[PDB]
Amino acid sequence: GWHLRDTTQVPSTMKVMILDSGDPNGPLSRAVRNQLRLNGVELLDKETTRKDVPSLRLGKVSIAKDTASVFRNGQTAEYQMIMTVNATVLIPGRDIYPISAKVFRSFFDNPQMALAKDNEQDMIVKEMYDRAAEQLIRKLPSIRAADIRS
Amino acid sequence: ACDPWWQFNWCDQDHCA
Amino acid sequence: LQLPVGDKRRSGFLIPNAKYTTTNYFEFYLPYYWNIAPNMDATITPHYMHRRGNIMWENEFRYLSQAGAGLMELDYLPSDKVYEDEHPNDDSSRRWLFYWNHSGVMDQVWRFNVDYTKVSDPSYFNDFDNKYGSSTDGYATQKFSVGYAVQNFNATVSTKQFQVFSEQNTSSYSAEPQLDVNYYQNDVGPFDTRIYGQAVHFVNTRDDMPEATRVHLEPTINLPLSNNWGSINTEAKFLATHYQQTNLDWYNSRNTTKLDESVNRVMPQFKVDGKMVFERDMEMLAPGYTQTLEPRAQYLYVPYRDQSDIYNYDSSLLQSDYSGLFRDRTYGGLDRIASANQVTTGVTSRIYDDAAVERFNISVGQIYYFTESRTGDDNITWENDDKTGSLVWAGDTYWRISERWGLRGGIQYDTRLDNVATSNSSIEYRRDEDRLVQLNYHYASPEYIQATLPKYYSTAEQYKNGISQVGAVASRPIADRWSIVGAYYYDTNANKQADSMLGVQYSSCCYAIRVGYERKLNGWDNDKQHAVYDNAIGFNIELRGLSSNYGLGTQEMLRSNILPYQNTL
Ligand SMILES: CCCCCCCCCCCCO[C@@H]1O[C@H](CO)[C@@H](O[C@H]2O[C@H](CO)[C@@H](O)[C@H](O)[C@H]2O)[C@H](O)[C@H]1O
Ligand SMILES: CCCCCCCCCCCCO[C@@H]1O[C@H](CO)[C@@H](O[C@H]2O[C@H](CO)[C@@H](O)[C@H](O)[C@H]2O)[C@H](O)[C@H]1O
Repeated sequence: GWHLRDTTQVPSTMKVMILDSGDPNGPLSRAVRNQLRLNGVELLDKETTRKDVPSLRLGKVSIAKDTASVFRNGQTAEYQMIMTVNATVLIPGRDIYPISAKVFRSFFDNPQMALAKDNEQDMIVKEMYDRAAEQLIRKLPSIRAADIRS
Repeated sequence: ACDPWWQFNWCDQDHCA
Repeated sequence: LQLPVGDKRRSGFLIPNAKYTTTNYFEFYLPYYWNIAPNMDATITPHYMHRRGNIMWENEFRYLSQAGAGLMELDYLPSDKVYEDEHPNDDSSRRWLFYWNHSGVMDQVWRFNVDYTKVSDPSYFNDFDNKYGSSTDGYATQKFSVGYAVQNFNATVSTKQFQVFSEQNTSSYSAEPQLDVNYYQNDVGPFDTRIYGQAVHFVNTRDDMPEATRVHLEPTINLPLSNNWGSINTEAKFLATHYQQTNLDWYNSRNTTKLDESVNRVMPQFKVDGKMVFERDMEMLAPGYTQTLEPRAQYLYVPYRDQSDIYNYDSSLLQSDYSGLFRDRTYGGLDRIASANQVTTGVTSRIYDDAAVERFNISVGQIYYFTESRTGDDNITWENDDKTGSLVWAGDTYWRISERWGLRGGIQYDTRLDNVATSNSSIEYRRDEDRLVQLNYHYASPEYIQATLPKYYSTAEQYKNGISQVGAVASRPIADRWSIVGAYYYDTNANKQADSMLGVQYSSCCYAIRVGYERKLNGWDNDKQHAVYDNAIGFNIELRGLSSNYGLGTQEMLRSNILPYQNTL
């Protein structure tokens, strides 16, 4: 009984939103803004006079690189990168709902090409934010459900 | 005069003909 | 001045802590905390080591300012009997470490980052405690970066250097400096446009290696279209690069292919990405559950440019997971840009419950190559000569079985390796931060190691067998005051232990006592061709009651080994 998705990824109650964060020019904010723009969401400033508009506040972002596996001499073989993003969605008058995103990536280490590896690491981070943003969007409908059963 | 400016084409470096 | 609290209390002597290791015998630390001012504190720790028969002075300095938060570390050991015995021909046996970590965003526009580590000798981290480094590190990183970022523009100037520890090829390239610029514009008719520029100077530690100056420009224009059920994005890009290469005499006298002092490389890129979403109600499993099926396709075309006259400074092969299948680059950096004529096809199935919460997802994808991907300098050692067809396959899965149970898995297969390239799996039960059990497995084939790593990796006994590592982590509290933590990481190829850790903490209202034991891989013996193990048993006491930290210390103990625990839900 498959059928094309007849509903928007972002709930219709969230087609107009306010994007708030302590790092408006950061990479996570840019990724979230791009993801929201791709979904047709209209973004307002924090100082807008319009009420009854839900707000999305981006919290702290944690990026951790650890050793996932080691060689026979104890040197790092694979590096595990974990990105944790916390955010809150304030529905005006109703409540606030916390959401989170966790992204895992792995890459092999090569000291002989350390500089190259560093660039690769940067690329991975640039991708991880994007993934995190997607995850946040995928949690928007659930909040809407939490708004109904309350 | 194609030495630098052929690079903007969509063909491979060992193509043409 | 007698036993203050090390967080923000008045300056004084903290509780001394002791340990016994196989590398230093008996060690004991006598720290003194100094609260210089608000947002400024320091810690001076005499660290007596008996096997080395001396005192290492550790100086920690934490600060917070409008430019951001920073931490400096300076460890100095004036003399070392063990190092002097191992290196009798040197003038001095002093060891030292300098570390600096700064991160800050000032005025929402300026970004300052410093990540600097410098050690006196490459064996520093195999002999001393791993707090800002690790014995598993292969090199020390030295990065500075200052950036200016506004909503539609950013420009970063950074310096990256590396101190390589392995005594096989200490030569490494550094970017002194690197300048990156991005500019965006989103309303050029229906199109979104952007430009990326870079200017880098590559310099090597060795004086006989080529030096380079590279300037790169990248204009990109894309057309996105979206529906309620599908989307398609068409992107057209130019890659322009200019190389000025010097110091080529030594390289050109040793290799049959010649590096050019001036190089121009321009190539177009065309990409088409498409996504569809289908939905169904899966009543057989449970009422109200929704299953989504998302096909994704991507055609990529980049012409071929012969790049054998450009030295490879900062381009490395990238792993191809499911997310990396749709990547438009084969290598990092810009020295090597592979020609592409390919289509990537993948599918993702998700299962959400009645509360619109995602409980399951599985992704599988592949890349089909119409023509061979080549850079003009192709030296990767594959297991066969396959060049076209379905060469790369990837799969991923995540299942939130219940509130406390979670399962994750990933696999990467390459037909050119005639074997699974990489794989990882994890199953975790976690009631809270104290009750948890986790089983994980990591695999990397020897073929993948031979393909993506230097030749002596495929030749050396300690690298060539790949990775087959199974790990078990557990933690349990007792009587609301005791915490027990254990970890065991075991290698199945050699049937030998890799890492092992135990930890017992007793927490009280005003104090906490922690005892930790660890046995870890710590080096390789080139004479007898076997691994070296290091054992460490230490005790520590901290003072409670001045803060709200009533935790049992489980999470802190979980992060005290060379293979630290990560929460996988
Ligand atoms: C698509 C769904 C999402 C991904 C789901 C799968 C994820 C979990 C699978 C990873 C765990 C098992 O990982 C699997 O380990 C086995 C056993 O070591 C490896 O298998 C290996 O066996 C022995 C090891 O000496 C070799 O002789 C053999 O050639 C090699 O294949 C596989 O290459 C790896 O895939
Ligand atoms: C789930 C958490 C589990 C926590 C439990 C792990 C903590 C216990 C650490 C292991 C005990 C210490 O024991 C230490 O390892 C083993 C004994 O097993 C001995 O050494 C052994 O290692 C290898 C592989 O492990 C054995 O195959 C071999 O027979 C022997 O060499 C060491 O000489 C001893 O010092």
